[PDB]
Amino acid sequence: MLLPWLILIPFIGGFLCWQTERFGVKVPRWIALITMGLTLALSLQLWLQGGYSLTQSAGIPQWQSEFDMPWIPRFGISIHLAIDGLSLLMVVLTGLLGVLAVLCSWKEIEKYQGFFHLNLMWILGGVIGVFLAIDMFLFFFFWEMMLVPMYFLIALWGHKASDGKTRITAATKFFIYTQASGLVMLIAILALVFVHYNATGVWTFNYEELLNTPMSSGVEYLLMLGFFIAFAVKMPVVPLHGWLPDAHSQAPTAGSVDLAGILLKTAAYGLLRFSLPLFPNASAEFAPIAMWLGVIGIFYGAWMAFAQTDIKRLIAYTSVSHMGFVLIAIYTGSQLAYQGAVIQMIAHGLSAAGLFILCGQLYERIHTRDMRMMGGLWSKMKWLPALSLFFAVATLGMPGTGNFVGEFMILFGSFQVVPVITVISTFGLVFASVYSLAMLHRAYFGKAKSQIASQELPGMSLRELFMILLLVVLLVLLGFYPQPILDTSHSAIGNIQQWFVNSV
Amino acid sequence: MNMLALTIILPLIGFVLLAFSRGRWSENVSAIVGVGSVGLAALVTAFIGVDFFANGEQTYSQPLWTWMSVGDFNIGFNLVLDGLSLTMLSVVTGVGFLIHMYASWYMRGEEGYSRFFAYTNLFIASMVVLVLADNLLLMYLGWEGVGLCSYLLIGFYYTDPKNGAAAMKAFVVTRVGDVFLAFALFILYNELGTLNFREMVELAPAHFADGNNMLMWATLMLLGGAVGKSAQLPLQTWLADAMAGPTPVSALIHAATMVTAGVYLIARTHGLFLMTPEVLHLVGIVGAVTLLLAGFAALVQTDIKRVLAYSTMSQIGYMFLALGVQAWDAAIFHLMTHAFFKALLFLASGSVILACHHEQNIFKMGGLRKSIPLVYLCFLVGGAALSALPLVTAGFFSKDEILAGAMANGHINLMVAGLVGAFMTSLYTFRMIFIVFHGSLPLIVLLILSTFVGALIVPPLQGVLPQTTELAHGSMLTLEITSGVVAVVGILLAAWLWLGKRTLVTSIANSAPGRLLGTWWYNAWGFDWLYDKVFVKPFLGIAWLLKRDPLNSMMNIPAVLSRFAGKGLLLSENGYLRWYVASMSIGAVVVLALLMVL
Ligand SMILES: CCCCCCCCCCCCCCCCCC(=O)OC[C@H](COP(=O)(O)OCCN)OC(=O)CCCCCCCCCCCCCCCCC
Ligand SMILES: CCCCCCCCCCCCCCCCCC(=O)OC[C@H](COP(=O)(O)OCCN)OC(=O)CCCCCCCCCCCCCCCCC
Repeated sequence: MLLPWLILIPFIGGFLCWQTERFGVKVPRWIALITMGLTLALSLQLWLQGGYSLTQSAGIPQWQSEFDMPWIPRFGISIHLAIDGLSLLMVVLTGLLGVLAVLCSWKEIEKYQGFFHLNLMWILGGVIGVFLAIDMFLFFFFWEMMLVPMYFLIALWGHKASDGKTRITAATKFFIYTQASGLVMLIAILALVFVHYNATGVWTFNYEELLNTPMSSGVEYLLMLGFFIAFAVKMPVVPLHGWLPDAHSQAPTAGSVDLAGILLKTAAYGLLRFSLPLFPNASAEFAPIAMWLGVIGIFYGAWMAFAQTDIKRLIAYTSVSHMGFVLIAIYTGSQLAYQGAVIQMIAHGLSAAGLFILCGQLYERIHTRDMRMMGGLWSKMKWLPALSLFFAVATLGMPGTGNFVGEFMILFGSFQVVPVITVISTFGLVFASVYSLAMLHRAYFGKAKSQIASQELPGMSLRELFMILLLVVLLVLLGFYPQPILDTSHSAIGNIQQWFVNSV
Repeated sequence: MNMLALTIILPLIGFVLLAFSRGRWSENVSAIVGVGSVGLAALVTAFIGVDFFANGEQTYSQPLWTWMSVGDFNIGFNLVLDGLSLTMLSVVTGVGFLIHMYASWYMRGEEGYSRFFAYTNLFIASMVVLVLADNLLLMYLGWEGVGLCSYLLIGFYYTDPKNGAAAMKAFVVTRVGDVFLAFALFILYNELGTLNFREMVELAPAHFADGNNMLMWATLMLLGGAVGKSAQLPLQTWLADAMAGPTPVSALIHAATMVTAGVYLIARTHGLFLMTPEVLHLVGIVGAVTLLLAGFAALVQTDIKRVLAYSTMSQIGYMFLALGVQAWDAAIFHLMTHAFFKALLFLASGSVILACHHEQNIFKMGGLRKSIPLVYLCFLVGGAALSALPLVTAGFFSKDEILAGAMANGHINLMVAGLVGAFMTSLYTFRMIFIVFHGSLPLIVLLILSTFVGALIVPPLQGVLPQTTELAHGSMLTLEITSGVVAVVGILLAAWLWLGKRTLVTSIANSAPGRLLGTWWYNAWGFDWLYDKVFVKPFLGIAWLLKRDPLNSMMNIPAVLSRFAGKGLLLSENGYLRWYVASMSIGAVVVLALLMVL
């Protein structure tokens, strides 16, 4: 009953951000902050009232909250939202990253800031809708709906240093990748709906009805392949990853579009929620290919991140490697590795948010993202290189940060299932330490390699310092006390794992 | 006793305060915060030791919270204190406190003074976590913290890029070690369902009764992690290159924190290694080979610091040799005494560097015994303890316990390698002493602690580690006099070769086999070269191969095919009406023929 408002408050807030722009040019940021704080507070209230710690695994479906409303009754399509532990964690993460995105673009006093804030809130509402929708058509609708404001933000509000054509090209590549993969997923959804309609005789796009769908081996594999192609584009899984570094490099320079658009892992959630329960046998036969795609993603992303001369491109390829770890975790059928995947999703969101916000502030300071021009910046800045050192320390899987908890619980469960893939992935963790040290030494240590880095740079403001230190505190608390997060998602992960291993 | 968590909390508070101070405080306040944080850690350790001895040396467990809990995967944030943990905690806190006040005197007038003390406080906290953990995952947290603090402190002078390269090499090699340790953790949890040291020791013989293969794999991976942290074969290349940091960080790394974690890890999981005797013998062999190679490498170094680094590698090899011959008390005793005299030697070498206007080549030095007598005395007694001079140094008693433990267990070749290494360590230590020096409260405390007074301290390892098999009295006395004779003979050979005019040394160093062997041992037997052309160069080659993102281009192929096909199809739209009529006729022919054939 609060889930429709969880989606609607961002949309109404974006509309009010556009409308209240005429009242003043400093008004839309306040409106976006109020509605993002309201969405975060509603998700936190759902967390407090859900009682997820004392929830046992009763089998799929098991929702802590559920809303249903008829939308297109001809096809049996409904606005069907449902929240449980995993979805709740993703929604709270989306709200926190949305508040961070609003605070990140606070100093934008441009003439059309209301449209920027409307696009931001529409992206955030679409992401929350992806995390909440259990009607398959509604899930696909939110999935493809959140890409239009993403496209326009990248194309029109993006990186000022690049020319217009490069931003248009990056936005077009991102849109083509995501929407073509989404259309393949829509083909799979439609074919599953028609298989169920031939088996029973009724139209349904409901997740719970489509779970009990008898399919032949081979049809189920093809539906699984369509779902996985969509999720692999948005994860990213190699080779469907090329859109991501150009989308990050041409995103708006503050970083809010990286936080709102990319750093929320809807594809790993979709693999856990849909690909594994709807097609458990096909996922069981796809597990070796998906595991080796994850291994290649880890190592390819590490090598790409090391070879970047752009710091934002480096952070994008770090995201590719970490999602390779999560992809290995998802296809393993182990509760421990699934819980590690949840922790890794949250921790990667927090650490990549910190890295991208710090990179945006650094670009504001020195007006270049090329690491061949910045050097020895530890002596020039007051706070930024130390916090960047902390976040690069987190991204290599440092104990005391949640990244270590996620990565190592993934590796423990995966070794219990697949040992060879696990040992190769731990050597991938060595590769992660390599690229993090390389970024740190090329940026902030050594001697100045140009003239802009040779002079004193202004200190970080109280708002930037506050949001970065909040991310630091959250990552440290996740590293040292991950038990509330593990208890929140324990029942949902248990249901998904039991469904996956009881049907194979 | 219940203040066991204060030994972690106080260095953590010191690091947090000194990091967030950002150099705004004065050097007196920063020195007070850092040195006093480690000093209160040492005082709490002294009270903990008094309470531990006051109730019969009972093992005390202090759990704080549960770190992770997923099903059967239960990892606790607990601390445990027994005799081995008390020994390691006492040496870490006390020697770190002495090094901290020496660094407070030493690092005056330097940028990052508070940053230096924040990083050393975090180093102390990480090592206390490492030595005070009852399960392997919390010990892994302390392991990684110690490695990260080592990386931060080695490249402390971040302006010079070579210090940063040394720090990166140290972190990468030790991270390969941590990957081996992670493999050990994965195997041990998959087989036994627990990572608590006592619990795996209890449950291992029942579980591995039918088959004992994964226990050998787990102990081999534990040994790999240990040799990564302790700079042994084959992960020893980082130590000499990465001792390019400031002097107190080298004293902390080589004496208290970094290199003793592998020894503590093998000693802590001694039951699992006892169940796999071949891996324990491999631990001994790795220690013997490492000590021999390190002694030969230290014999030809041209800097005081690199001589001390390869000496640290040799002494850790002695500790690994003691662990491999089931001489655990000897290994921990040598750990403690080596912490004492190696901290003293590194602090004295730092005073040498400060007084010698930043000079490090030993041949450009000479006759420094008259410029400063106290530093020469510190170097003399630290070298005597390093060379195991009989009856006046603690290192003699420690190395003699190691050799007696190797003798009593039927190990002949390891004892022979230990005696050869003892001769070699007298040789290289007093080669450095005679080249450099011929031709104050921390220093005082380490001065007395490096003599037999340090050997008067007995670590309370009864009931933690198994008792070593006792040697016969005549055999023990013959081993004693043989070790003393070997050390004195090495002393006299170094005096004959380097004190006067080096005619025989220069004649055999300039020969072609002499030059070949000198340039081989100077580069530490070419392991840096081998790892550069086996791991570094293909990594950089693959990076330069992949910097174009070939998979992105492979997925951009369909867009290029789309442009090509569209431009080809646009040629048909030439604008000519008769061609449009002809194309309608062509399509009619095609449609009609297709309908006729089907
Ligand atoms: C896992 C693989 C198997 C499953 C694949 C499932 C399909 C969906 C998921 C993968 C999507 C891959 C999309 C590849 C193209 C992505 C878009 C792109 O690269 O656009 C480049 C370019 C825009 O750049 P711009 O600078 O504007 O152009 C220069 C001026 N004309 O664009 C252009 O200039 C024109 C672009 C036109 C549209 C691109 C062609 C798409 C054709 C359908 C491909 C379907 C997949 C084929 C098999 C996989 C690839 C081998
Ligand atoms: C179980 C016990 C522990 C066992 C071992 C654990 C090991 C893992 C520890 C992980 C934590 C991060 C470690 C690395 C921190 C690197 C950053 C740092 O310390 O930078 C130093 C810098 C001060 O240097 P200075 O040169 O004076 O600065 C002036 C101009 N920059 O500092 C600054 O400029 C300001 C501070 C920057 C950020 C400092 C680190 C923040 C994270 C730790 C504290 C988090 C807050 C505490 C509460 C958490 C929630 C309860």
